[PDB]
Amino acid sequence: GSSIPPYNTEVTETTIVITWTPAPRIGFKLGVRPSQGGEAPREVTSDSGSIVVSGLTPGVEYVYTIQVLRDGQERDAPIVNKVVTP
Repeated sequence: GSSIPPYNTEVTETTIVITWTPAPRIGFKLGVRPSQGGEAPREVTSDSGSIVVSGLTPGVEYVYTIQVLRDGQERDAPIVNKVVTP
Protein backbone atom coordinates (compact mmCIF):
# COMPACT_ATOMS: atom_id res chain seq x y z
CA GLY A 1 0.00 0.00 0.00
CA SER A 2 1.21 3.46 1.04
CA SER A 3 3.75 3.56 3.86
CA ILE A 4 5.68 6.33 2.11
CA PRO A 5 7.24 8.24 5.03
CA PRO A 6 5.25 11.48 5.24
CA TYR A 7 7.22 14.43 3.91
CA ASN A 8 6.75 18.19 3.71
CA THR A 9 7.44 20.05 0.46
CA GLU A 10 8.54 23.70 0.45
CA VAL A 11 8.67 25.61 -2.85
CA THR A 12 10.22 29.08 -3.11
CA GLU A 13 11.46 31.20 -6.01
CA THR A 14 14.79 29.34 -6.22
CA THR A 15 14.53 26.42 -3.78
CA ILE A 16 12.70 23.12 -3.34
CA VAL A 17 12.96 21.56 0.14
CA ILE A 18 11.68 18.12 1.15
CA THR A 19 11.69 17.14 4.83
CA TRP A 20 10.76 13.95 6.68
CA THR A 21 11.44 12.04 9.89
CA PRO A 22 14.89 10.38 9.65
CA ALA A 23 14.96 6.60 10.08
CA PRO A 24 18.00 4.29 9.88
CA ARG A 25 17.18 2.75 6.48
CA ILE A 26 14.90 5.33 4.82
CA GLY A 27 16.36 7.42 2.02
CA PHE A 28 15.03 9.95 -0.46
CA LYS A 29 16.00 10.69 -4.06
CA LEU A 30 14.74 13.97 -5.54
CA GLY A 31 15.17 15.06 -9.14
CA VAL A 32 14.17 18.43 -10.62
CA ARG A 33 14.21 19.52 -14.26
CA PRO A 34 12.40 22.15 -16.34
CA SER A 35 9.29 20.87 -18.09
CA GLN A 36 10.52 22.49 -21.33
CA GLY A 37 14.23 21.80 -20.76
CA GLY A 38 17.09 24.23 -21.04
CA GLU A 39 19.25 23.39 -18.03
CA ALA A 40 20.77 20.39 -16.26
CA PRO A 41 18.49 18.04 -14.29
CA ARG A 42 19.65 17.82 -10.68
CA GLU A 43 19.49 14.70 -8.51
CA VAL A 44 19.95 14.61 -4.73
CA THR A 45 19.85 11.67 -2.32
CA SER A 46 19.86 12.06 1.45
CA ASP A 47 19.04 10.39 4.75
CA SER A 48 19.54 13.59 6.79
CA GLY A 49 15.81 14.29 6.71
CA SER A 50 16.06 17.14 4.19
CA ILE A 51 16.72 17.55 0.48
CA VAL A 52 17.74 20.96 -0.86
CA VAL A 53 17.63 22.05 -4.50
CA SER A 54 18.77 25.67 -4.82
CA GLY A 55 19.67 27.73 -7.86
CA LEU A 56 16.30 27.27 -9.55
CA THR A 57 15.08 30.10 -11.74
CA PRO A 58 11.87 31.86 -10.65
CA GLY A 59 8.87 31.72 -12.94
CA VAL A 60 9.84 28.47 -14.70
CA GLU A 61 7.81 25.26 -14.73
CA TYR A 62 9.72 22.44 -13.01
CA VAL A 63 8.94 18.73 -12.99
CA TYR A 64 10.22 17.07 -9.83
CA THR A 65 10.13 13.37 -8.94
CA ILE A 66 10.42 11.90 -5.43
CA GLN A 67 11.76 8.36 -5.02
CA VAL A 68 11.65 6.75 -1.58
CA LEU A 69 14.49 4.29 -0.99
CA ARG A 70 14.15 1.25 1.28
CA ASP A 71 17.64 -0.10 2.06
CA GLY A 72 18.75 1.75 -1.05
CA GLN A 73 16.09 -0.10 -3.07
CA GLU A 74 13.19 1.38 -5.05
CA ARG A 75 10.39 -0.59 -3.41
CA ASP A 76 7.75 2.14 -3.84
CA ALA A 77 6.39 3.93 -6.88
CA PRO A 78 8.04 7.25 -7.81
CA ILE A 79 6.02 10.40 -7.15
CA VAL A 80 6.02 12.81 -10.10
CA ASN A 81 4.95 16.41 -9.43
CA LYS A 82 5.03 19.71 -11.29
CA VAL A 83 5.38 23.20 -9.82
CA VAL A 84 6.03 26.66 -11.26
CA THR A 85 8.51 28.77 -9.33
CA PRO A 86 6.88 31.92 -7.78
